[PDB]
Amino acid sequence: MEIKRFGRIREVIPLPPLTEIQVESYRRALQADVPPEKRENVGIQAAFRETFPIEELVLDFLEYRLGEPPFPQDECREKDLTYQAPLYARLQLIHKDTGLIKEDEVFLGHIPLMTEDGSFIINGADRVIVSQIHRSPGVYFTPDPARPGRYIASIIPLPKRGPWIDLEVEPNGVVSMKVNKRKFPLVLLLRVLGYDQETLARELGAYGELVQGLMDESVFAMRPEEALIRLFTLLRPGDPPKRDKAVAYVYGLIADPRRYDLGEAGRYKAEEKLGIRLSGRTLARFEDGEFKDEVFLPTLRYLFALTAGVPGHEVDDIDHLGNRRIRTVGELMTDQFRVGLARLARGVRERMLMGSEDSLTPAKLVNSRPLEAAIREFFSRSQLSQFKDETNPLSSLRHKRRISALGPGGLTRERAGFDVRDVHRTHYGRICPVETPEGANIGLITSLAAYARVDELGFIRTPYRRVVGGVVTDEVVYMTATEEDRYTIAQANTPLEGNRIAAERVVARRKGEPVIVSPEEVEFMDVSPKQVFSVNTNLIPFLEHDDANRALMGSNMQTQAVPLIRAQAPVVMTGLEERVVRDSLAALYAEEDGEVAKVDGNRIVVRYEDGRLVEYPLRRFYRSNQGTALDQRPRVVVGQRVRKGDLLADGPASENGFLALGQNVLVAIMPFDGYNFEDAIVISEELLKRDFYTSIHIERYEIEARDTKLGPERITRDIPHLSEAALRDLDEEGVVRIGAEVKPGDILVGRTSFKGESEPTPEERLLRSIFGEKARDVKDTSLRVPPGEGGIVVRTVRLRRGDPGVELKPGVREVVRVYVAQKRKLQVGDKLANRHGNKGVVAKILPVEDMPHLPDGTPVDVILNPLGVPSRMNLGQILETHLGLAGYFLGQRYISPIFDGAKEPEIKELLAQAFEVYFGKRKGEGFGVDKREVEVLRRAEKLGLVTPGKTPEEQLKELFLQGKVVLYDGRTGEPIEGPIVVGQMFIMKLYHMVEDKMHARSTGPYSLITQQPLGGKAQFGGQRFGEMEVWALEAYGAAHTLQEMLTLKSDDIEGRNAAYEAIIKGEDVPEPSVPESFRVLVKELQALALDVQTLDEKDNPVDIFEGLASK
Amino acid sequence: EVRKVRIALASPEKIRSWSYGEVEKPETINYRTLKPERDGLFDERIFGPIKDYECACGKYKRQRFEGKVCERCGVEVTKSIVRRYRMGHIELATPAAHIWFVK
Amino acid sequence: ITIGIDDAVIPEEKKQYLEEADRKLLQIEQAYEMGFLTDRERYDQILQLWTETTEKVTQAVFKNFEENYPFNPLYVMAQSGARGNPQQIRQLCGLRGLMQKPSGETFEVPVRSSFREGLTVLEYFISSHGARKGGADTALRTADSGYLTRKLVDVTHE
Amino acid sequence: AEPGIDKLFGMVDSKYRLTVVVAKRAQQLLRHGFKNTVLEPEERPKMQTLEGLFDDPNAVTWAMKELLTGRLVFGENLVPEDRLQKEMERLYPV
Amino acid sequence: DGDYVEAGQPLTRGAIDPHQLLEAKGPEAVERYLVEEIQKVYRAQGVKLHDKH
Amino acid sequence: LLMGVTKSALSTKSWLSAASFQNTTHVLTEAAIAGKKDELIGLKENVILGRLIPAGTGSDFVRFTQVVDQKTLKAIEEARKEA
Amino acid sequence: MVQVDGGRFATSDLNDLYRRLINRNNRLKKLLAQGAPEIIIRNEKRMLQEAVDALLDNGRRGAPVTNPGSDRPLRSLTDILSGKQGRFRQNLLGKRVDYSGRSVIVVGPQLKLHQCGLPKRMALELFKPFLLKKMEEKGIAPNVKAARRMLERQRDIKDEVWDALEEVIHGKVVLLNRAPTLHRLGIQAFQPVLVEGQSIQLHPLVCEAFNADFDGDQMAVHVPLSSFAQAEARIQMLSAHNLLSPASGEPLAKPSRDIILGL
Amino acid sequence: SDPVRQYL
Amino acid sequence: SMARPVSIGEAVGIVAAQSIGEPGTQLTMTQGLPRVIEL
Amino acid sequence: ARTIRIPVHMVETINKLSRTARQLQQELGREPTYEEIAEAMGPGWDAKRVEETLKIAQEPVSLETPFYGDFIPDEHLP
RNA sequence: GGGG
DNA sequence: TATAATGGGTCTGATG
DNA sequence: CATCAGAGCCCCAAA
Ligand SMILES: [Mg+2]
Ligand SMILES: [Zn+2]
Repeated sequence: MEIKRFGRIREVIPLPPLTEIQVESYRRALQADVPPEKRENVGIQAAFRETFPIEELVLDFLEYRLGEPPFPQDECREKDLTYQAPLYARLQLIHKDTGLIKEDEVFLGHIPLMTEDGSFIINGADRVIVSQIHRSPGVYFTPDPARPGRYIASIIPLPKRGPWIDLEVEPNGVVSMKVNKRKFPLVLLLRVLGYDQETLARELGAYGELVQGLMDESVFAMRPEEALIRLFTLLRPGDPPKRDKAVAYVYGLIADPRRYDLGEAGRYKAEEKLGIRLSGRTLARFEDGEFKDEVFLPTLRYLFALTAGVPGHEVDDIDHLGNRRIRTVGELMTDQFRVGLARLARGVRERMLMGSEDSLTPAKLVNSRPLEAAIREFFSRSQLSQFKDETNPLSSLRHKRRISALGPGGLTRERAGFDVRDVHRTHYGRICPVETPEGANIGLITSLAAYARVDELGFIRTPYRRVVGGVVTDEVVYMTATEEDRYTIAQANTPLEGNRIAAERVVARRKGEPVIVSPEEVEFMDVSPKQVFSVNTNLIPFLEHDDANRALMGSNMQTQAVPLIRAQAPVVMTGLEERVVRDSLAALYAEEDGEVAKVDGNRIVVRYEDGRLVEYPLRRFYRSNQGTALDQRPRVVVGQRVRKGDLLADGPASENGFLALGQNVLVAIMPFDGYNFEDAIVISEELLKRDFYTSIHIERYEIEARDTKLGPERITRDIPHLSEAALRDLDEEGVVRIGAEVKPGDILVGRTSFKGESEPTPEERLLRSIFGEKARDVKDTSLRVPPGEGGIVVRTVRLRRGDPGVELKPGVREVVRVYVAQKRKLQVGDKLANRHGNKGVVAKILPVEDMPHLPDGTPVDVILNPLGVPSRMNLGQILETHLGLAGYFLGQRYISPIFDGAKEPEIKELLAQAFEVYFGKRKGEGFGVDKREVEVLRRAEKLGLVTPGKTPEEQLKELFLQGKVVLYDGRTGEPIEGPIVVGQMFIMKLYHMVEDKMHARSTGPYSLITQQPLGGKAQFGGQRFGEMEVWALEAYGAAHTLQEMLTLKSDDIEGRNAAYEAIIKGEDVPEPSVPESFRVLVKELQALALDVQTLDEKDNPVDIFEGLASK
Repeated sequence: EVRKVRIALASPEKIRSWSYGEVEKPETINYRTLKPERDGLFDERIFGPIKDYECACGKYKRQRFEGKVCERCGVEVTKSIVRRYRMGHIELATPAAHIWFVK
Repeated sequence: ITIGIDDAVIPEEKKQYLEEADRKLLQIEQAYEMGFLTDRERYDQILQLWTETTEKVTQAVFKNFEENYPFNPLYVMAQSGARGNPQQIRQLCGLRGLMQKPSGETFEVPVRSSFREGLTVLEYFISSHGARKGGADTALRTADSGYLTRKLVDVTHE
Repeated sequence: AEPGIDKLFGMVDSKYRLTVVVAKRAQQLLRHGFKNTVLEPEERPKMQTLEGLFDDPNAVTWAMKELLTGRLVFGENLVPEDRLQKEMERLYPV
Repeated sequence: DGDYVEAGQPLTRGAIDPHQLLEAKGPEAVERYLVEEIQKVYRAQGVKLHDKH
Repeated sequence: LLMGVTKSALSTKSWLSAASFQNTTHVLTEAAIAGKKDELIGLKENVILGRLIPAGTGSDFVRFTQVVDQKTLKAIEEARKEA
Repeated sequence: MVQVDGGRFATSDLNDLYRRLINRNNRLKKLLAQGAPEIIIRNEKRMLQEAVDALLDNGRRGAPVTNPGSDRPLRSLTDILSGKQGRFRQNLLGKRVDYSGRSVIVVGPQLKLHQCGLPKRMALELFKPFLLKKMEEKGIAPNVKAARRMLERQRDIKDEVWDALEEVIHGKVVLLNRAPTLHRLGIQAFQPVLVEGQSIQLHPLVCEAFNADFDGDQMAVHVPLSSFAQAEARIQMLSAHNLLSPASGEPLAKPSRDIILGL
Repeated sequence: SDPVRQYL
Repeated sequence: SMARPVSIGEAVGIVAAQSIGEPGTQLTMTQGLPRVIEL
Repeated sequence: ARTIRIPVHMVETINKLSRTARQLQQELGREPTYEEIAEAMGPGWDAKRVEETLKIAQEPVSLETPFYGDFIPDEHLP
């Protein structure tokens, strides 16, 4: 239909590939599509060129190669395998005594491969490697807090590739050095480099307080080797200062590009800050016989000159986005690869001096294991390897552009304070200031800004347009937060007459701070209001009218939009709803031009112009990690002339290529009898009738049949002590038939297992011998449906030991998986939300005849409550409704760019045109004005809404221009005394549905040691009655209710068994005994040699073990 | 009826008063049979029966035998709940200081 | 009772109060470029000015409601204590106010827009430093309240 | 609110002695099948089953209603323990 | 200047060390200070909390 | 003496109370050495043991209250009037 | 030392701290009988100490002992007793409990102050033992153990079952709890009104004490078993009996939001 | 304080 | 909570702790909670 | 070294299966199936005995593994 | 890593 | 059971 | 001036 779009900002460069932070980082880390000779020394290559050669016999690395994956992506998801590639490495064993060279290509295991959308398949589960943000390697000068006048120099290297070194200038005037928590005069270290007292006054010389306060005479009276042996003793109480044990330890600690590594970024930073050229990523080196310095004196020279007032010397802001850098997926993985390569090198040196010093090929000298482990470990146990969020296409797209400051090498929840979570003035254009969790993680997890791109060194860059004189160029320039600070940068909406800055005064920034400046002094202009926020935040229409605290919730809840079967894109969009579907790869487009051959629910075929007939099969109804149904539907018909990049199939939560996280419902803002109370929402039963807010959900149930020392488990249909009604939907083998409605209690997969020395106890044998039958060998252990689960069986999967291409974990014979689908309609309890932070649980579903309806009989869909607006201050939804009202009658959808969208005048113009359609048809259709519309107008007049002395038409239009309309109560026919705001709103059904959360337990599983009930709905757990809930019962003085909580209803094995028998018999519960968890306390104190005694009033011991513990 | 709860130091004697046997071997359970190893950390000879009213080797297997210690295997016939209550002990070669009273 | 964008009634007295501030502000910048005033004196004078301006338009917002629109939904929900307080209503109709820098000091330039008129990105961004700081503060504080309550239950339970 | 709770709080010096009295009496009735009730048939609490009006099974509801009448005496050290459990098991068999 | 102070009356401004107060002015003085100084915080936030707690 | 709530909480007579709060080992070692008897006066002591707390329905002031009808109080009066 | 589903074994950490000690003790008994040198015996006695101290309080002194190929410190006896995850706080001062459930809460404007909306599905499980005895006493099943078989398949459940539950819950209350429980009104008693559907229905007037809105909040249900527990819940903990704050003395259940707006 | 270094 | 003389048995101490603690969440700005803890 | 003590000769065989399987993997570019191991192990070795040898070569997992024990229902006590 |  | 092999790889507050 | 012990609750799916 018609798509009117507003906005006057001309966006030159468009958004970059929104997943490149993942895709590019890993392709650069691996370089599998690059011929070995042409490989740059980075990532996987750089790791090899750091671990090799291995000095005993000298083994060496030549090149690596990556093979093709053993199984396709779908087959890895299907079989719970890792989508990976074989890694080989051509090595040669050069015998540094003879010269013998045995060469071979050794298999080092598999490396997991990244899929087209920048995610991973680890054990058949999609995962995402969240980028980490950390303090950049380099030299940092920060002021002493104990001593206001002096500073501190810090030399931070890349994580776990060097120690932090601090150069505090102690109360004494010579400069100290704190490494590995020790401390000592830096004078001694400087002597080791070969420094002579003349080169200290000559190079330094200018601060006789410091240049000469540093030079001490007892230290200089010794050679570079004499001091190298003094400091080796000042740092390892116990080792004997050998001159090949000291130069081995210190070189490895400070000069060895194998244990110490300033990154490639750390190099640049230290070079620039100090204005020198660093030959290697390291603080020192071993050249010509001794130690040549590189960083220690430049640093010392700077630190001194900034205890004066010398130019260029300035402290560093360690929170500046020029001093913090991102560690993408490539760097995160390569770091674990360098660790599982240094262990393999450890096992190489141990095999190189015991075995046969001449009978050794590279093959039996290299054990892959320590490398397979480290890699397998990063992808399964790392905090940055997260179960992929693929609730909808936007969930995964957001997950991948997320930035975390926690994890291995970063912070810790308790280790982080205010400074790190703040929005830094440099976040502007790089890190979205809205997208971040509410709660403990606030400010620690964030999102990459929409136009932001991470550079090779790892710094986030944002685009700016060049202003020259007063002419704005189409030239774009990406900058770091350090480059940015050198320019006066104008704002995106500064008036432009063509390519010229139209305004006398322009709004700019100078080092983040806001300044009013003339067009002469403008150097760069923002590229767009989109470059400041995330991708989710950029999806909120009218964002400029919303409080940040509520815009955050609207950003995050889009990630929780469940894909609906009738999903539709919002009536009011921001103009990102297409690039998001495109870049998420959930939809399917045309590779070149051509015509469509066949179209089906399963596959599309495209006769391309190249003659080649391509066949795109369509993801059809696949379960996601969170169980929403990912499903691709066709959007072209047989013989359609399609151009390049044209849409061939919608992904889930996609409508004709636009992101569709929810539905456009007709809403009415007004209290409604209390069912609206404190954020609850009221909805029309009409929404369920036309299957609005209905979503498909798939749950997978899995069962194992394993070998036991008592017998084999069997997936049979022959379950003991049962009836045919229970087995009616099971096939010949004992697996529920595809297409059967299963409810709680129903058998999904029949299974039997033999019993133990629980071989029927006599009172059972006597019972069976009485009833004719004989105790059976095996028992019922079938997989049943859990409470509150159910649906329609849509696929069964059988994998057995013996069938081709399958092999299970040791001892397991067969594994069966049953996939159950359920079409979920909206229901009381389900959570809804809009893009503005308005969220609520459906509290009431009214029949259509109770809904507040318009005068022409149209009932509303949703009844929001106005009390949720003033305190929250998210007015964007109010504008969204007004413009949604117009679009309802004009039949339009609008694109309203962020901070550059439709403004109130413009909206009113559409509403006026819309009033003609809503009322114009009425006054020719044979209807004038209604009596009750007049009554409402009489009260609107008293409310200052309408102009006194105008006809009812002019007055209804005046209310329509304010978005208000006459509304009839459906229960009475009488009007709502006032005009009510009504219009179309985009509301999403969120992943939090009551069907998932309703849970209740009488009795069930207890825990092994405590005998207290297990937790969790999946375990059929009990609820935790914690410390605070006990306090509540104490404060009520509810003594017996509490006692029952601490005994009968938990771990009083005696009382809890006796209670149940009294309730099924109709007797009042018994008085409780001792909680078993107290006996565990007594016994765990005896285990500590502590004698706990329960005594009476005559101080005589009381046995709480009933004689079972004494002899 | 309980009314007070005293806590004090257990002498090595009392620590042996509680004990039902000395754990002499680091063995846990038999790798073939999965049953508790003799004089190990889970020996029913010490800590009690694994099954309610039944010795290890199955000589006695009912409540017509309560408090009897089988002579073939040496396991008492009682409620297997005692595996939660019956202490064992390790006789140290030389004395060791209880760290709570040191640090 | 409903909320329509026009119910965020922007008081006509706003334009004046801004004009008066822009000129009182241009006098304190004379004393600064003329050397009369120091830098600490300038900052403190400006901040006193705008918090004072803010009070003048919040009075105007409520006076304009009471005299003319006594049944305006925002006014009614605030007056009855059903929802909202003066400062939130001030942000819907008058102006946003002055915002905090990450450090803790106030910005000298205030967000002049209201949520009704719509903020500029730079206005929207400057206000982000304050929101984020309150969320972090709310989080690190919830921990210490709980710990405090536990010590108290533990010293009084008997 | 429970029917006439304000009068019940007026009967006792501490609100917790009311709960003890109500609870013990509620148990006195359940153990004796309500034979010992001091209510007349017209006073008896009822619940509306699908079939019709029947005696309220909730003994705590009875205890409170009985308490309001004044036909219950409460207090510390009125009669020996088991001297009471003997002559009430006698008057109203289980 | 030349004024008449109690034993335990603040001379500087700022918070009082309750241990210095307990030694100078005694138990009741400290208990008064603690209750009042705590209530000053809850009243500031608009929290009606009875003193006896 | 004046103590903050933490130090005051740990200094209490009941080791069951103090052990369950903070400084569990320190509280337990000093208690075991002195052979402290916990009289179970407070509430935590009785919650750990699962006893009826000494508060509300548990208070000794109201726990022993007896209930008896007049048709029964007076039925036991006569049997205890002669011998 | 227990066998899990997969037949694999899961063992407490204390066993490896005991095996550590028993190896070092036994090797010391052997080294003594074989008259080993002083330097050897003392090294063994040191290790025996260091084994005793990993068992009683691992990490206190020296490096924490750890199972190979994982930096996780083993869980010593001290660690079990103390901390927020310790025995006291996690198992003695607060337990998990039976006869309890949770679900999403929804506003119930039509409720009396002493009432709540309880899903019939939750009420069945929560009162399951009561429901069995009532089913036997009416005749909906012949013995309690057959009745439990009936409620086990959702299809086998009949209509007269839901009428039995209504007879069961008569007059009795359930506890509702929202977290965090900052004061005693985080737990309040209610007469449960059986409803279809999944959500718990809360009274609007109690939302302030609980600090519950309807942006997704959930609440826990708890069933007082004994007549004593029922009596304490109905007299002392009933919402309608607790109208004034215990801190200020001011009203807590009081008009707010729409209620004030209308008046 | 380090058992290996002590024995060495 | 009842505008009448307290019943003997009321867990006063616990009530006092919940009364002081519950308002704790909403204490902004030693200024604020920190000052309450300092006391 | 094993919480479940294994007879020293059985450890030798378990290690042997390990060194054998790694050899195969390093000349196959993939992990060997049980058949390929029984082949290299020699005479008397079928895939069944390879699987059974691994079943008993499985070392126990910690209950305190981040807790994993919290999800194990007690089956013994009724 | 989400919810409140 | 016998070449010889000999030294490792935050943030505050309370208490001694 | 060093060492140790504290640092909110409940719930979910994962492993
Ligand atoms: Mg809420
Ligand atoms: Zn035997």
